[PDB]
Amino acid sequence: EEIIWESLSVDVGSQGNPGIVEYKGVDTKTGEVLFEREPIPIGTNNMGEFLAIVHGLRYLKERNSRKPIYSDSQTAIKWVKDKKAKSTLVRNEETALIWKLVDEAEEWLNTHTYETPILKWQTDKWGEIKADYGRK
RNA sequence: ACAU
DNA sequence: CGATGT
Ligand SMILES: [K+]
Ligand SMILES: [K+]
Ligand SMILES: [K+]
Ligand SMILES: [Mg+2]
Ligand SMILES: [Mg+2]
Repeated sequence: EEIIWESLSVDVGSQGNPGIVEYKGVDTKTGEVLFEREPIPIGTNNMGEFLAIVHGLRYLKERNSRKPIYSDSQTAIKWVKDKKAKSTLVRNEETALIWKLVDEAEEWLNTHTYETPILKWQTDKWGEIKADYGRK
């Protein structure tokens, strides 16, 4: 199994979990940063990994790109497949923003179509995903 | 266990 | 060491 280098790699970064969440997408081949989300003051790792995939899908669809997306998140890959983000994060005023974005990502999934393959980045074999934040 |  | 998830 080899890396499909013609792909978009996404990843979350956090300060705390739950904590400040951000995410970015990069060209798997070159590392060029293609998008970066403004930090969200409270979310979970898995909410951010989910938002990152969905943003990638929208980014690639807007550009008429058939590239696959790599994610290292088993959880978020499944949530996108299911079109349902099964987060445990409490809903209150401080988590309102992340839940709004998660709700809206689900809604996008339920109103749009895509053929984009969503692939597991095999960290054990390949090292850190190219979108990783270098914080671990 | 596995993946973050 | 702790947290998020299947
Ligand atoms: K990191
Ligand atoms: K990882
Ligand atoms: K666990
Ligand atoms: Mg990740
Ligand atoms: Mg990472």
